[PDB]
Amino acid sequence: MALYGFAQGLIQEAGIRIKQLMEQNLNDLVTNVDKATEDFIFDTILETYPNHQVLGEEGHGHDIDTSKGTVWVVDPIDGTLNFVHQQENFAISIGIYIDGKPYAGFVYDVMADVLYHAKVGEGAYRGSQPLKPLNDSNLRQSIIGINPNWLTKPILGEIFKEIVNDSRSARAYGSAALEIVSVATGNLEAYMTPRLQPWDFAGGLVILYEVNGQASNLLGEPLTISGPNSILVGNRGLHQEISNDYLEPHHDALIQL
Amino acid sequence: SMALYGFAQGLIQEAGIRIKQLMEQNLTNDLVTNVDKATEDFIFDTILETYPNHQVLGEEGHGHDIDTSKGTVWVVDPIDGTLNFVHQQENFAISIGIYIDGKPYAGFVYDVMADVLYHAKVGEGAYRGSQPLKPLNDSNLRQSIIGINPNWLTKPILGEIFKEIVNDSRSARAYGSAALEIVSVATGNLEAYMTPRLQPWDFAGGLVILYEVNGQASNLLGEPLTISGPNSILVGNRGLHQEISNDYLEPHHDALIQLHEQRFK
Amino acid sequence: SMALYGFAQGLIQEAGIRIKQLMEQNLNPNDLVTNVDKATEDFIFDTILETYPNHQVLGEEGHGHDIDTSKGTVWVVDPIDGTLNFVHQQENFAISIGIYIDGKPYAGFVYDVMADVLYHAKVGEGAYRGSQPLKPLNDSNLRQSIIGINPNWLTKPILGEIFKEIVNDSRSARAYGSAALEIVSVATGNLEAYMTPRLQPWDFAGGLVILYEVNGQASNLLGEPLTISGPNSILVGNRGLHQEISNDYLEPHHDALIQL
Amino acid sequence: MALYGFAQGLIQEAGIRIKQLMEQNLTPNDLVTNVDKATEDFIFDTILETYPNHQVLGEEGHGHDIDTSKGTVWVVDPIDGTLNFVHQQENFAISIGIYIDGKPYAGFVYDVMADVLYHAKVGEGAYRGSQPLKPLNDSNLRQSIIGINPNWLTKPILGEIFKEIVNDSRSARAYGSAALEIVSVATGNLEAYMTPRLQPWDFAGGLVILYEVNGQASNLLGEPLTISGPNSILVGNRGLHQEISNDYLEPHHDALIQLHEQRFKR
Repeated sequence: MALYGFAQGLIQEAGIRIKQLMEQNLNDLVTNVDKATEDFIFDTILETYPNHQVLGEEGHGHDIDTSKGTVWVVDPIDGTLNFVHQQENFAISIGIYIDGKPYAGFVYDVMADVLYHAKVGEGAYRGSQPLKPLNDSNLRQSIIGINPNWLTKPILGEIFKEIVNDSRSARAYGSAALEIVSVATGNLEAYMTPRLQPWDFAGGLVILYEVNGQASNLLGEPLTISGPNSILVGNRGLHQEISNDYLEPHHDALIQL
Repeated sequence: SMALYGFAQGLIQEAGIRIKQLMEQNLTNDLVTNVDKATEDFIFDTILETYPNHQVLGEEGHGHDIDTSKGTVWVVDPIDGTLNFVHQQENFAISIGIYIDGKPYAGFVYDVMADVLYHAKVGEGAYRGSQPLKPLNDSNLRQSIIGINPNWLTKPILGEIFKEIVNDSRSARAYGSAALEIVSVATGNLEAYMTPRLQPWDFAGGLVILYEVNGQASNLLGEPLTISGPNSILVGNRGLHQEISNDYLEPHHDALIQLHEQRFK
Repeated sequence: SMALYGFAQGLIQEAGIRIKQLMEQNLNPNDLVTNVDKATEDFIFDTILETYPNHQVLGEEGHGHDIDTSKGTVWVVDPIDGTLNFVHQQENFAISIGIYIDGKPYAGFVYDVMADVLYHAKVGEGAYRGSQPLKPLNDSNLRQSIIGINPNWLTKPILGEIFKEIVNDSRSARAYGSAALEIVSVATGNLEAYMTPRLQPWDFAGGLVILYEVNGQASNLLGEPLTISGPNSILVGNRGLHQEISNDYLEPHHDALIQL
Repeated sequence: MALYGFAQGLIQEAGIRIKQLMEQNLTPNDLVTNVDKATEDFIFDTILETYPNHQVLGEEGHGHDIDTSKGTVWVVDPIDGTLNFVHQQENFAISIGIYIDGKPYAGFVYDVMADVLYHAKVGEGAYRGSQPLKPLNDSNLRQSIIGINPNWLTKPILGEIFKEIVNDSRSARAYGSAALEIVSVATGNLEAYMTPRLQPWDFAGGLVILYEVNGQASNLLGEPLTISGPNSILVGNRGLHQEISNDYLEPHHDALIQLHEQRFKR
């Protein structure tokens, strides 16, 4: 219980620190702020909990057997390009796991000052408001998040062609944690990418699970924090439609990758 | 001088509250149809009253066959981004452009849920609320972020042209309200935005805002946008605009013209 | 029907941008405010008159001092309510506009120029802070109420004694230097009441409509209705404490008060 | 400068916790009460956890009995403006002043709902967010706007003294957060501010800021304000501070001494 309180406090403080850094005005910046903020999160975690492991975008973590003890998986800036170009629409993602099992997840939209957070088996929240469980949708009646940049790619362009076609429309926001959360809130019916690192899904994942969401990789396998993977989330009915209807006919090509 | 601009400004704002009343009421997707219709009727009726001499070109079936070149013309989309409205209950905008004698005069795009109004008058600056907007600077495609629905890279002939540009861009986004995507360029939030098909009521408001920040608009053939009919759209900071149109679009002028004639009539 | 309401809303926002434009271009503090005030009224007045040449304008700066205010559409405007604030703080001042049709309230607007916040309502249609509806007021006891009243009124012959009780008794007091915003403070629930012995139509006309929409109550200090006929005293609050201040704090000074 | 940033970060984090607690309640003088306790406890615990040899003097009872001239002392008010918090849900401020060996060092007051942080380190100027504040110019009382709660004008003897100066001034305002009001003097929004009673937690932050833009502060008897006790307050730009003190207050020295003793002895 104190763990959760400590982490929320941390992520908020991480927030203040990023906004402080964005002056500055009084591309090198993004990577500095990324390094500075991860050092801060990693340093604060060890200062109260030196038995915990931090798996970080900035090169903290390191073969960490992610199955043992308490593990923080953090991206102080999920949405690097948004940050450089829009100065907004990025998030700190933190997911906390214990004994290889998810415990809490936070994704915090720094500039909008919205924190999405969830504890396992206790519901998902936008600030103080509960998120409602997702309902099944039909793909044709569904909005999917997917970056236009993935359709340009050699193979893969072909494998996503159908799913973009039948879906109702498509969006792309450029921060994987927030898109994952967007599904949790029902603002997208599905989101997918061929490659994501665990620090960009660990937070989002736990939140989605609380609203009855559904996570896999493009081949239907479970997602774990042991490595990068492809992404297909969520909403039972429609995850089931995308995978195996549009996806298992490309089972072969996916596996080269 | 400012009377009409002032009037449009307050009208769109009121239209915003009413849309939110209608959403708030619903609990007490036929909803989107009804709210679209109710919003346009409100907007239409209110113009009719102060300005019986104007014409309304509307998304919802007002002004179907009118001559946009004659007199003053409000070109309105009560809900630009219907899909976002149904699914996300946000990220949609009332869009209004006003033209006189065929030429741009004033634009408004109102992000209803943010309560944020972007607006401009020709020659007079663009605005976010009452904050002036600030002119754009050139960006290179290679260091640019561009709005373009994924769907379009899926189409015959068009899809291939679009992915040279996507390939080459720094990355791509898509938000689902043309009018907001245009403002995003107006804003520096996006460096360019493209689509092969948009209606006048969807670029008319945003276009005036974009031009006031020294931005640039054209169809995919590089021809000026007018309200006389639907079109393709390229908007961006100047050149970047030049770059897309000139290295990526122009070498397919003939194919794109074919596409343009196959689409419009 | 919202046509005129819309026109007013846009106009007040536009008048606001012009105010800030005049302020930013100082590339004398009393001269600035006097210029801005004139130019600003002129600007509202011109714009009303070219869509509505039959409407009348009652302005702080001297438009319509000759008029019957109870005939047709009458706009009652103060381009800078809070002039001292404008000079001394460059903020906390409002454009106030109230519209009347045939002597009855129609729409009110107060626009806090520097905060970019516009309070507005049309009779029967609710009050709003931007796009946000204001909640209806609840009654409060005076002992638990914060009231707005300038300290200056306490220093004055006859006046000091008549307000003494009301300030001793209420929970605490505030003063902001703009009657139109203070009336809006009562409508938003930031103050429970506000009072002043003297004020012009252009300063309460906007606020009054906003406040009437949240079910507040306005009179002069003698409990008489408030018109745009001319200057009057003001007491505004939620119903209950307006009833409390009027009845057992203000009526015992009925005599007196009546000057003038 | 590490202690300065630490304090800057902490005060802001404190604001997040207050807003968070406010937001929850939308799902009760008891609100202000719990929030006051919670925020001070957060502030206090965070200070001691990094600097255990420091001391905290606090509105909520931390450090009752403290030699404020010894070592590093934080003087904090989590909600300056409890009435405004209860009634307006805004116009309140966290106030932190930091002193080392009884000398001022740093002052923070943070308008939580406006997200505007007023700060100053000693000898480094005052700031509203990241904009520097200009030194104050002298003004006459006649061309001045002073801050003063209407309630003081009705107090036996004090009323008559204050009436003289309100009457004479251009006009009066009253905002109901002394910390914010002191800062209003620092930004030139009010030429002057006065009140017969304040606690150190409410002026300690303000004073540093005021001091950086050249204002001066004293109590109603012209004595200097320290953090060792509550006091009455007069702050303003130099000129009219001298004018109000020497012309309107001073001729009632004896009356004011009596009031001061009645209120603050022993």
